[PDB]
Amino acid sequence: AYIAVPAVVDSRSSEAIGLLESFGVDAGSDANDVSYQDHDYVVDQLQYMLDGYEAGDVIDALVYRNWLHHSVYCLLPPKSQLLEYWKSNPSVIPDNVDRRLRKRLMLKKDLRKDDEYNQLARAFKISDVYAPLISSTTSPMTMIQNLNQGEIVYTTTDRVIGARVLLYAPRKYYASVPHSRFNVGTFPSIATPKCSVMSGVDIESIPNEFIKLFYQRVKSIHANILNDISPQIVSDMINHVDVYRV
Amino acid sequence: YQCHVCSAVLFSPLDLDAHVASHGLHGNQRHITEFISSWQNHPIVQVSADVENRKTAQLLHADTPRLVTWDAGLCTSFKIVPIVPAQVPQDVLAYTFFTSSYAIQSPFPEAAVSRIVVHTRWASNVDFDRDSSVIMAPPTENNIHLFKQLLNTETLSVRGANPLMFRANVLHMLLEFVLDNLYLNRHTGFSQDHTPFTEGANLRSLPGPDAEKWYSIMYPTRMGTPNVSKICNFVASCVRNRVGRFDRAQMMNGAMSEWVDVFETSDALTVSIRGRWMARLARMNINPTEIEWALTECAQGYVTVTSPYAPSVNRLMPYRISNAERQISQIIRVMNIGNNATVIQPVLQDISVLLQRISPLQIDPTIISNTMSTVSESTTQTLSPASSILGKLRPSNSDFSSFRVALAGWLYNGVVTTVIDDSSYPKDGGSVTSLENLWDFFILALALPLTTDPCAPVKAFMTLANMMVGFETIPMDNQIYTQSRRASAFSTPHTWPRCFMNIQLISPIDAPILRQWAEIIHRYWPNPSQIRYGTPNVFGSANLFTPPEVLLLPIDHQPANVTTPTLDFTNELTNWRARVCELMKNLVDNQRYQPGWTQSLVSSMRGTLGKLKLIKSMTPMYLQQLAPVELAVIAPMLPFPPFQVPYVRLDRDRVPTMVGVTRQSRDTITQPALSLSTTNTTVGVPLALDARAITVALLSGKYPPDLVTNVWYADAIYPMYADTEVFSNLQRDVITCEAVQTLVTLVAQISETQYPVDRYLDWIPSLRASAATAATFAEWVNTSMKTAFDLSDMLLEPLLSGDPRMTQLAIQYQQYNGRTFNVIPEMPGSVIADCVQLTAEVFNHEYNLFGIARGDIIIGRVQSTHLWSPLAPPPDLVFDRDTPGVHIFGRDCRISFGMNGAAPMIRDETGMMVPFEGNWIFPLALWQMNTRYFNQQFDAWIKTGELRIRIEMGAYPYMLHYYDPRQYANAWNLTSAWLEEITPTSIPSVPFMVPISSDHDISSAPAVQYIISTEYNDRSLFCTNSSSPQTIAGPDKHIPVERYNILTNPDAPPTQIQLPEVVDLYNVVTRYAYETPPITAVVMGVP
Amino acid sequence: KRIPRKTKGKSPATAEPGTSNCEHYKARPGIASVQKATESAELPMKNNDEGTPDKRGNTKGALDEADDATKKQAKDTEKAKAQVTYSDTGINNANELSRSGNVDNEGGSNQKPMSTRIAEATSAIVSKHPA
Ligand SMILES: [Zn+2]
Repeated sequence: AYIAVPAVVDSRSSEAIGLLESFGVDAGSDANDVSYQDHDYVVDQLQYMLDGYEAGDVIDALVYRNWLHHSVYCLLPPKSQLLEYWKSNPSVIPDNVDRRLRKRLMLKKDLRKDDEYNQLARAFKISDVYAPLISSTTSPMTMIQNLNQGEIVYTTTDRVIGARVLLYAPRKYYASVPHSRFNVGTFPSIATPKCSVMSGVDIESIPNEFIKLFYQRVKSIHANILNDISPQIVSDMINHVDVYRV
Repeated sequence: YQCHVCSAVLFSPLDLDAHVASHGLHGNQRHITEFISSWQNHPIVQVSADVENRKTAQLLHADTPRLVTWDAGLCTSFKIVPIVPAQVPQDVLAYTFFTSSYAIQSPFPEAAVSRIVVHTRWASNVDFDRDSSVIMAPPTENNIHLFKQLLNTETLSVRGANPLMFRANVLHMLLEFVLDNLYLNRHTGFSQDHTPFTEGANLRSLPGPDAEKWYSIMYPTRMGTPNVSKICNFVASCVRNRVGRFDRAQMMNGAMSEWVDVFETSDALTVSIRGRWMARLARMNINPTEIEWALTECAQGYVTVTSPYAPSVNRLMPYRISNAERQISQIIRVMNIGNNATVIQPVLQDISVLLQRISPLQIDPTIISNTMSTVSESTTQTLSPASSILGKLRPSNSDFSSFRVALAGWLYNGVVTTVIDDSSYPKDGGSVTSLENLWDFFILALALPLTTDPCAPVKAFMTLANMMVGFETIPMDNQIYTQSRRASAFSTPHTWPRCFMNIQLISPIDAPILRQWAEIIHRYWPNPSQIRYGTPNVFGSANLFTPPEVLLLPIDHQPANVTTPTLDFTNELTNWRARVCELMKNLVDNQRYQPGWTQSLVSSMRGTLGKLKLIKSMTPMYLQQLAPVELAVIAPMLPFPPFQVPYVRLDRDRVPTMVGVTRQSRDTITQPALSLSTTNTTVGVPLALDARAITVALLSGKYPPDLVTNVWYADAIYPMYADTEVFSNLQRDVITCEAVQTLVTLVAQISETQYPVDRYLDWIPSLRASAATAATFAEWVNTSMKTAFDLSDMLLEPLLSGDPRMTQLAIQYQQYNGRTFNVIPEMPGSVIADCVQLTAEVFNHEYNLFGIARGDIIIGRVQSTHLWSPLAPPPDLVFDRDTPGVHIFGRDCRISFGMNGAAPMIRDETGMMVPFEGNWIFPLALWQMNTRYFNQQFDAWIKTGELRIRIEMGAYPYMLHYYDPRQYANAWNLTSAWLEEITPTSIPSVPFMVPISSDHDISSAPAVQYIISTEYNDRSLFCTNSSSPQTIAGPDKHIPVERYNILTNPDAPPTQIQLPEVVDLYNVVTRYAYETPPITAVVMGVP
Repeated sequence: KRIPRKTKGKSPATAEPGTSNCEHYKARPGIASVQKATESAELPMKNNDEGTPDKRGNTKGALDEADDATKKQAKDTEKAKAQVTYSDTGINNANELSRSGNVDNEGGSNQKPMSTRIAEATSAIVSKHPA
């Protein structure tokens, strides 16, 4: 199961604060099955990705995510530093790469000016070697689709949303989770039949203003197909103290 | 040391003497299967899964039930408990033999009152208890717990059962009673006797420390006639020569017999149940010669099994069953899946690994790498076909699970359907003007024919068509879809293009290569076939939609020899590869479809296609010759046997598109409740494979350079038949079929279904059980049978998923043209259900012995000094609906108070209002609907007034309170307690108040009684004043002579029993002693 | 005798010329390998009882499978990316159902268990003593 709440859910602190007695849920017991999810980085990625793309595209893409399906990005350095990494420590080379390109990268020549290797690198593109490659111009709907189907996704950029970003090469070549049957977290989805949203909190009172924008946009387009459940229904289904937060 | 029979090597003589027993030779266990080869010294044996050390021993993972269980104690199920003790003077006190005194021992309790109870296996000495005991306390105790187990989850009263479920509880009780007596009598030793009353008789002796303590209980005539008592009258009426052993076998095992018939204390019911169980087991007996035949035939002629044995008759090893039973099993196994891929994953994967282990085929992509090692391209030419196909085939990767899983999926066409993965098709449909898409098409077309997807050919054709859009056009059948519809989407017969089945609509001038590809598909697509396996004459067969000995295959097979040309284009798969390569050459030759290729690549493409065509693979040879052989060798040994559906090449009108399971009978119309199998788009659960891996495995494969098939397959077949459990799965199929028939009978017994059950218990009250109630009842029955046969695996689990009120099973699929094939296994008889109906038969006549009373009760004061025993009333105290001056009250009973001194009144059924006096007739339902309001208006009238109510019981448990008939006694406390404790969901045991018999004159004190039965329920009473010459006051009762027919009746044959009306005691029992040797074999290699 | 229960119930002679067997053979397919594979294939089939009612009447469903099975496939073939998958195939198998703990035997929703439903339906009719 999956439940979405109007708040930044986290697996570290949201258990300490609870958030369920916060919204008014009577989860208090030896429950230990309402496992939270990490959406801090997802909110940060949403903020960073609204900077270049358009809000409608980004939100309507992020709504179709299956948060109970683990996955992850991992970005590749550009083609030049990529080839430099192919060469040094060459025993990581995928087999898709051209036979000629591998036979020329396996050589210990200085490669100062190899008249044919320059052509072989010019006609080389990243998209053919690594199959799921998102884009520099992905038009993000395929991003969420590829996160839904598969375990690892290959990007050439940083503007991505949905999962964490992992490094492919060492840092030189760049510039400067179990389930629990009651998973919860922000950012509602309609991926499965068991995704629910907790109603009972007005839209104009949401304080984060990015969760707020997401909820307004998703609820004005998917009103008739979302599963609303009140705090009482959630309670029946389940069954450094910060000051200045009341 | 060594056994000259099986040629095994032994170490100690105590080991040889215990080893020859498995062959059947006597001398002067832990193993369940003992095999030994002949070309090597390496025996293999199996042990149970609780064997605590598998020290060079294998395991039985099958949840095999326990069919053969033995009993050494006597075989009765009815105690005789004393209720009111007594002690009386006697003339004779003991016997004397020159100096000695032997105390008189009586077969029955010498008490003032003795009656029968029901304690299953109270004198049994078992080696494995079923634990389905039905233990009943004496009537003076409270037996209400026996009738509040099933559906009395929340009854307020801790004691008190729901009257609406007596029938369900009694049915479960009878099931437990039958299921707890499923044993097999032993053959304990004897002892010559010389007592003055039992001369020269041979008396059985129970196993234990001392055995003479049981002789008095077992042989009632052993006691003499020393006194003037009721027991002495009984023994003087009995005959004497019916005692001890009666008849013994002619076959002897040393100095002891093989079986015997003995007179002793027992009951006709349990002797009959155990006789029927013994007959059921004996009908399954098998022969080591037959095991030899079946294994030699399953081996397909690569090894020969031999199991010698000595000539013996008392050997039992039940393994023979019917195809109907195995089919019912397979149907339940198919229900188990329920579209859950986790249940079907390990089957396919483990079978794939087993094939990989026992196959001679080896796969190395270095063949492809070597053949491409010479093709190279000149610098300044940036397009290389050889490099492209190498990079797209990935010869470095060595994961070929797709190939073996595709092979293993041929056996399971009906449950799982394998399809090529969506990501294997060209991106965005592809184009003929693209080298990568050309090689993608090559891989795809070469990998498609190995999948069980019903529409592979249409997918291949439309892959090429989609690539061919813009250069060639085929006609479309409607205005919606176009030639560029994606080839993934053609996954059901209703999408096959109308120009695909009729080639002539593809004009050769407008689409020449598409027409060529179509003709190639129609002509050279592989043809299905079929091969024999198993041994239907001994093991049977679990085939449902195929004859019981064939194994369908999506390709053709031939007799196997290794001296085959590596490249013969009469082979299906090799000819297919050659045809595909030729067609791609025809596509590439003229450059009519690749405008934009500046460089000429015809020579390079033709060179690489020639190399790919004339390759040195032996995978087609393997798949044609040796793969079907080892599939048929593996098939009969699998836990979940093959469940196939017919393979059809291109006959669209008979393509299977739906597999369903039926649960109701044929002459009924109910809710259309389709099983979950019928919700798949394909015929089964879809499964995606890898075209790249299948093509690489099919394109690079070789044998060992010193192969000898006889040696290879002997060595591969010995270890895996040494670890067989077909013989356990057969017994489990027996138990499954028995359980299915039993559940059907019992659930029809309470619900409403058209199934005929003969309805032996209709007087016990109950309700029209709904889906949930019937399902919980069936859950209790299921768990009871599991507990009795010691099972932890599923059994009847899928049948409990919604509306268990079933009538019979059936499985069926339907072709595309609308025809359906309905297969209905003819379920044979079931010994368990037959015995349950027999015990219901005996219950209908003797229900009192289980603590039930029939009829209804009559509440109302009766004061007098008479001693008439309220369980057997005289006629003038009972009234019924036909009695003049009686009022009957329905549900509409409304009370009105009388004003100003007028009496209150209640509403008759006919509308009349009547006072609180006379004779009434309630259903129990009214008083149970509102016990509160009722026993505030009626108590003062029933207690001291003239009211007298007859509550309509049906069935009711009872409890006895014996009082002294020479003192005051008043049952109002018990009566009022019962009436107050009754509640809308439960009723406590009806408390009666019975006097005590006496063998002497007594005074008479007034007794006041408020509850009396309406018919004779005093049937469990055995005897009163057993040790006195007669009974002078109170309910009289002598020893029931009709329960000792063969003793007291002179003209009664020794095996005569009047079973349905009265359960006899002191029957004739048959005692056995069998041997259950393990499965032994001697595998012999074939030259 | 006394077989234990395994489930919780309701409670001149000289050494002769032939006997000599030490060595000199090693099977071609391999006894140990074939025995291990045969064991793994010999394991019985899983029990799928989710959706069936327990002994008190409540449906004992667990209350997905394709992903779990493909992950088990990946683990068993020892590769992070499976190759023979059960989910995300090419077929639009979007009408398929499965057993769930959400549905009782009456075709009704399982949100309040049947025991609680029966207890409430019975408690709504009980009476008491008069004062
Ligand atoms: Zn032997």
